[PDB]
Amino acid sequence: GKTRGMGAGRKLKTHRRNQRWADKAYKKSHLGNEWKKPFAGSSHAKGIVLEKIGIEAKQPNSAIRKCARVQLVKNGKKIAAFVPNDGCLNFIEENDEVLIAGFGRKGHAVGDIPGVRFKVVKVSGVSLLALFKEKKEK
Amino acid sequence: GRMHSRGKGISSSALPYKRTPPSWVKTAVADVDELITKAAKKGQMPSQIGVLLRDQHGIPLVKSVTGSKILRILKAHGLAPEIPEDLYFLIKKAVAIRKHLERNRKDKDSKFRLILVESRIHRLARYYKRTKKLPPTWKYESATASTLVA
Amino acid sequence: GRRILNDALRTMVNAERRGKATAQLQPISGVMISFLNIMKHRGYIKNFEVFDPHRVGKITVELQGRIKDCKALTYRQDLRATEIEKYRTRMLPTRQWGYVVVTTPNGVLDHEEAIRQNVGGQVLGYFH
RNA sequence: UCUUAAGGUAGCCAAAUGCCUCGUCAUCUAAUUAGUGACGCGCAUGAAUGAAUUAACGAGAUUCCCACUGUCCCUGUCUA
RNA sequence: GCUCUGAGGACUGACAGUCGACUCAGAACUGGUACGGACAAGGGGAAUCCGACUGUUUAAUUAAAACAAAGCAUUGCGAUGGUCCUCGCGGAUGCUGACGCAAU
RNA sequence: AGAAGUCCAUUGAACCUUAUCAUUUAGAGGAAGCAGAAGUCGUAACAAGGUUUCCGUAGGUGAACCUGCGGAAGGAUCAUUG
RNA sequence: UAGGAUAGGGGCCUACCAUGGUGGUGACGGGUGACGGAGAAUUAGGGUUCGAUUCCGGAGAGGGAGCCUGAGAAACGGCUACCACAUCCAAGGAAGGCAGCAGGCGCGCAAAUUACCCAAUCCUGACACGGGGAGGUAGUGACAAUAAAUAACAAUACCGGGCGCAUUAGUGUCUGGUAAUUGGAAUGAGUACAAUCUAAAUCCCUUAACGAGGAUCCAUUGGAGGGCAAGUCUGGUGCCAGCAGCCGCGGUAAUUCCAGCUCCAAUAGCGUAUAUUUAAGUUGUUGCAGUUAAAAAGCUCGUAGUUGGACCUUGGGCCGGCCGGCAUCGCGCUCCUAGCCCGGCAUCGUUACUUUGAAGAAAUUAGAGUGCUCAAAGCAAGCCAUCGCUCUGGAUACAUUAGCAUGGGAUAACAUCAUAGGAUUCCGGUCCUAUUGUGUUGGCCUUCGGGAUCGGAGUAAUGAUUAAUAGGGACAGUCGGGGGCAUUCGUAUUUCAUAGUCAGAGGUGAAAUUCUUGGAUUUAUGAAAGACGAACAACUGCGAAAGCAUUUGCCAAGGAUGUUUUCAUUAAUCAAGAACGAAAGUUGGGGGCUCGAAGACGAUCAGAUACCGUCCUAGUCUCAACCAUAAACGAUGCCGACCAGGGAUCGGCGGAUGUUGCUUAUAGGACUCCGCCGGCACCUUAUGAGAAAUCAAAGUCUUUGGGUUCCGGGGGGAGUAUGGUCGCAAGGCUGAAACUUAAAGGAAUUGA
Ligand SMILES: [Mg+2]
Ligand SMILES: [Mg+2]
Ligand SMILES: [Mg+2]
Ligand SMILES: [Mg+2]
Ligand SMILES: [Mg+2]
Ligand SMILES: [Mg+2]
Ligand SMILES: [Mg+2]
Ligand SMILES: [Mg+2]
Ligand SMILES: [Mg+2]
Ligand SMILES: [Mg+2]
Ligand SMILES: [Mg+2]
Ligand SMILES: [Mg+2]
Ligand SMILES: [Mg+2]
Ligand SMILES: [Mg+2]
Ligand SMILES: [Mg+2]
Ligand SMILES: [Mg+2]
Ligand SMILES: [Mg+2]
Ligand SMILES: [Mg+2]
Ligand SMILES: [Mg+2]
Ligand SMILES: [Mg+2]
Ligand SMILES: [Mg+2]
Ligand SMILES: [Mg+2]
Ligand SMILES: [Mg+2]
Ligand SMILES: [Mg+2]
Ligand SMILES: [Mg+2]
Ligand SMILES: [Mg+2]
Ligand SMILES: [Mg+2]
Ligand SMILES: [Mg+2]
Ligand SMILES: [Mg+2]
Ligand SMILES: [Mg+2]
Ligand SMILES: [Mg+2]
Ligand SMILES: [Mg+2]
Ligand SMILES: [Mg+2]
Ligand SMILES: [Mg+2]
Ligand SMILES: [Mg+2]
Ligand SMILES: [Mg+2]
Ligand SMILES: [Mg+2]
Ligand SMILES: [Mg+2]
Ligand SMILES: [Mg+2]
Ligand SMILES: [Mg+2]
Ligand SMILES: [Mg+2]
Ligand SMILES: [Mg+2]
Ligand SMILES: [Mg+2]
Ligand SMILES: [Mg+2]
Ligand SMILES: [Mg+2]
Ligand SMILES: [Mg+2]
Ligand SMILES: [Mg+2]
Ligand SMILES: [Mg+2]
Ligand SMILES: [Mg+2]
Ligand SMILES: [Mg+2]
Ligand SMILES: [Mg+2]
Ligand SMILES: [Mg+2]
Ligand SMILES: [Mg+2]
Ligand SMILES: [Mg+2]
Ligand SMILES: [Mg+2]
Ligand SMILES: [Mg+2]
Ligand SMILES: [Mg+2]
Repeated sequence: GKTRGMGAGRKLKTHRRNQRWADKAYKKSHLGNEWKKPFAGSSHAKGIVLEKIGIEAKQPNSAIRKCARVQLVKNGKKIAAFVPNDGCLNFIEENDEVLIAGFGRKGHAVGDIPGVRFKVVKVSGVSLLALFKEKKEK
Repeated sequence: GRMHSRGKGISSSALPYKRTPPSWVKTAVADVDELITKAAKKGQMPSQIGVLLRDQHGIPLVKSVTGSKILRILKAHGLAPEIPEDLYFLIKKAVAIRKHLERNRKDKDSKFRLILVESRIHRLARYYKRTKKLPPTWKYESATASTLVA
Repeated sequence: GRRILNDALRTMVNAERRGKATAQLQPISGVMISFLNIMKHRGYIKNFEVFDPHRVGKITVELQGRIKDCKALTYRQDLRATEIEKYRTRMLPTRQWGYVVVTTPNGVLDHEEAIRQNVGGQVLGYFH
């Protein structure tokens, strides 16, 4: 069972130190590889669109999920970003500045979409919701 | 249970409630000291002397009749064994096992039993050096141990 | 492989849970006896009787069916007379009955006596 | 499916073994029929006809690099 | 180069005396930066092929990648035998005998 | 008094060669895992899954696998005085 | 050790000398998107995470370095040099340093004005006066935080529940509301005099005249299948477009998309992303798990670490209202506190633990007082005749550890009475230091004051807990398929030899390969070889496990039982380290019956590299050395206690008469019954536990603490890559990540 002796503090403190590495949440934030992820620990990121693509939805569903390959300015990274509304891919062009956010679930793929974990949130400095809601034109 | 086995037997002695000797022990405390002293000068160890008294001379317990433990009776007379009785008997056994192996080196069970004996010898010598019943430099040497005993 | 006052107190609970009339405690000690005095003066056990054949010695306790649980806190903490309150809540059924026995330089006693005499000490067990 | 006594196994390769052949890809170069690493429908590799490796060693064959220099640009001069 | 400093010994009656051939460390000074001053005396590295290595070889055109080798394996033979020589007589292995001899 | 200069020491930037370390990054060719798809070959497993399954080791074969040796029941037997 | 230097200690530096210093209690080295603290977020408690930033400490001024002056600097709004970057040049030269304030570029998801002033707080100088991009004031500012509008009241109402008649009625009560219905009242958002404000301005707070019909002085952001509050509405689409954190929605009747309507939640705010906290008892000290869900190391030894039986009066009480102060059979006091012969004395073992205090920066936290109009705040203010002043406040607490001081002395550590070198009231000698008799200065000494040694008489109750249902060791008779060495045997099989007889035999679901008148198979006698050890043989034994069954002898070892023997805590478990470890496999020899991976054939089959059949290589067996793995399993670590009933059984011992193919007689041996101890198990049952299957140990668990070791944290990737290390090799040990995915899985139920 557990070690309980009054002078066992060194054994107990060490053991929790070893065993915390077996917790995925701990090791994820303490191993260093979050800085090797494309965003490098940022909430949003600016990018430039390389092309408009569109990706198939996973088996139970059947749709064309429309995305864009954008290239990250800070580190040259290339990622695929979902354009999340009805017909909102039209507002997106090629060689246009774009603001990329997380898509949810903290770097894990979301919904039926295979392999996409970024969403486009701004284009040309105009809110993408604002474009889908006509408030501000680009 | 056992230190070097899995047996948990409780076979042992049960000394009575009465510290004093039974009424019929009509010896003299000086006279029995001669009985202990003669047995030692005959080379017998304390554990065997107590058996002798109990079996021929009808002494149930020495601590009752004399008030003193046997080894302390010997020690006051300058007859206490140099290596304690129990340590000696282990050292005798490990010597016996090593001689048997030096003809049977594929007796892997006897090699196992050897390791247990020196583990027992060294744990006990750790104790006796601490309480100064052995010289602080006394060392159990595998080779030069058959000379010490027997 | 012995650490007594666990063997004593667990024997009483197991005897009590079954509903027996008496319990025997093979190793005894002054610490164990002083714990039974505290239990008895508070009314959770009847009298008890020491056995001297020589040895650690034996004690037989007469149980009155109204001890609910008695435990030992091995790994005996130091206990200022200030955190009495926090060990009280964690270990006792309520703020009304139950006692934590603490060994203190004015003797073994329950946490109630400890506050009055303003002494802290090292926890031994509890009963309720 | 025809056939054989058996149909070349593990391995190895344009190898001191490949005609085509200056094979194709990469590397070394300013430029490489040379070299090394790969590829393998192997004219015509292959297991004591020993197969594949291999530290140390070699007046053994080959490629490159640093240093060195009358080998050379380009000859001149001195001694016997 | 020069001028020094220290260490490392012997014998004789923790000392005193005398003697002592040799090595190594260190410093200052000095020069037209010379100093293993002539002599003597490795160029080095990254790789491929062959042969493991040492050894040997075509005297007088070939020194090797050829031969040998340790290691590995096969074969014959128990003596009235195997392998071999001899015109014959007879002989070698054999002053031997399977951990041996003989043939690859 | 005393400058320029100069001499020897000391601190010492800085530059260069070799080495080493660490972090990135290219590469013929080789080779893993994942996922997708309305593909080809079989039928290994789940029932005694049609040869009971499985573990270690070893060898062999298009593939799942097969076979030897020892082991396990997580077996298809809690059972022979019948 | 001696120097030198410094303001000064010091290998700080120098010469000579010695060989030390640190390290599993983690040295050294690496990472840090690392200045430290005061603190911050979250918080049932315990915690987890953050801390560049206004206070304190440190460090730096593009990177290094060296300096001058000065009390103070290795200063950069000082210098000198170099490195990098760059400005001017009349081309010879010259001048540099915004991590100060503002501002520009760049970089990025990511941040304000090139404003006014020394009026406040303070600082500075020769100074009452100068200066201060300290600092303050204003513009930008939905970072956070506070208070708080967007209507209130009335009657009409087609109406709507009760309540007065309750019947039959009807309306009328709180107005609940479509109501651009109607009626006047209230008011600030706004705007504007003035005054105030202020260093001067502006804003606030006061406040002349304007400032409301609901279309306006109009509130938004997310949702409406579930989780989760709110549509079985209507049009469009038709696995498209889309939504969807998750589960899911969409294939022509969509509660989920796109829209209108209506509703729901919060509300001057709300959504999204990312890190972190909670939820998470999914990191478990409090407080998790390891039979089958992830997880007991194959097994034992062992150092460190962790843990460790009992026992030594404060026991029996006088005393005054929890406690002093005390007598019992309370080791001293000269020296300080020292009562009217007297309490309450200091050194001749150390600590943790607790008690109280000190001294602890403030700001922040908690918390008292105080009506800033409330609140977040602030540290003020309140009464007087809210009249020549009165009364003031500006509390207090927590502060883990380490250090200092005080009492306690239960618990728990380390050290230590048995060579008595122990305590002890006195006794002179080995000996030195000299004080009141040296009114002065001293300086050897007679009784005399202490070292310190020291020989002897002295006194005393003269000084060693017990023997753990802890452990070791001894001894006695046993027990066992425990081990090693040598050895006796048994049939079977294969081969051989001898003899007999004559057509088949072998194998199979059925056959075929194969053997056979050179006589196969079968039968019989003998021989050789090598493996194997039937039956007996079990819900039996021994062993740490792996494992261990023919006989006998030899060698050493072991458990249990028995014991009024002995030691006396010597122990439990264990990083590092060590012994053993089935089968297979490896290197050499030996042997090579049987079986038999590989291979070769005959069948089967769609095929058959398989099952079936035939032949056979390594192997099977042994000696030497390797290897170190198994479903190495009880899928259950070891030590200890408690807990339920029973009959078997194995080993020992104890107790009973009665019986033998025994035994010179009993006694013992075989058998029957009873008891104890120790083993391998089994059965029946919960009052127990568990998800259950099940389990008398998987029990004594939210009423959670006996000790200790190993190990798990959704499924995969993967026991993979890489580095290390061990091995001849095969491989063993250690052992990720990128990425992917909503389940995988366990027990039990009904069906098929
Ligand atoms: Mg988690
Ligand atoms: Mg026991
Ligand atoms: Mg042990
Ligand atoms: Mg081939
Ligand atoms: Mg080729
Ligand atoms: Mg060339
Ligand atoms: Mg090539
Ligand atoms: Mg050929
Ligand atoms: Mg050929
Ligand atoms: Mg050939
Ligand atoms: Mg050569
Ligand atoms: Mg020299
Ligand atoms: Mg050669
Ligand atoms: Mg020649
Ligand atoms: Mg030649
Ligand atoms: Mg040759
Ligand atoms: Mg001959
Ligand atoms: Mg099948
Ligand atoms: Mg099957
Ligand atoms: Mg099965
Ligand atoms: Mg096969
Ligand atoms: Mg000095
Ligand atoms: Mg930093
Ligand atoms: Mg920073
Ligand atoms: Mg700068
Ligand atoms: Mg500075
Ligand atoms: Mg400076
Ligand atoms: Mg500046
Ligand atoms: Mg600035
Ligand atoms: Mg809406
Ligand atoms: Mg919506
Ligand atoms: Mg919902
Ligand atoms: Mg609902
Ligand atoms: Mg969403
Ligand atoms: Mg799904
Ligand atoms: Mg919905
Ligand atoms: Mg809608
Ligand atoms: Mg869990
Ligand atoms: Mg499992
Ligand atoms: Mg186990
Ligand atoms: Mg230890
Ligand atoms: Mg302390
Ligand atoms: Mg005992
Ligand atoms: Mg015995
Ligand atoms: Mg016949
Ligand atoms: Mg038996
Ligand atoms: Mg037999
Ligand atoms: Mg075959
Ligand atoms: Mg294993
Ligand atoms: Mg296991
Ligand atoms: Mg137990
Ligand atoms: Mg019996
Ligand atoms: Mg029994
Ligand atoms: Mg987890
Ligand atoms: Mg996992
Ligand atoms: Mg499983
Ligand atoms: Mg299942």
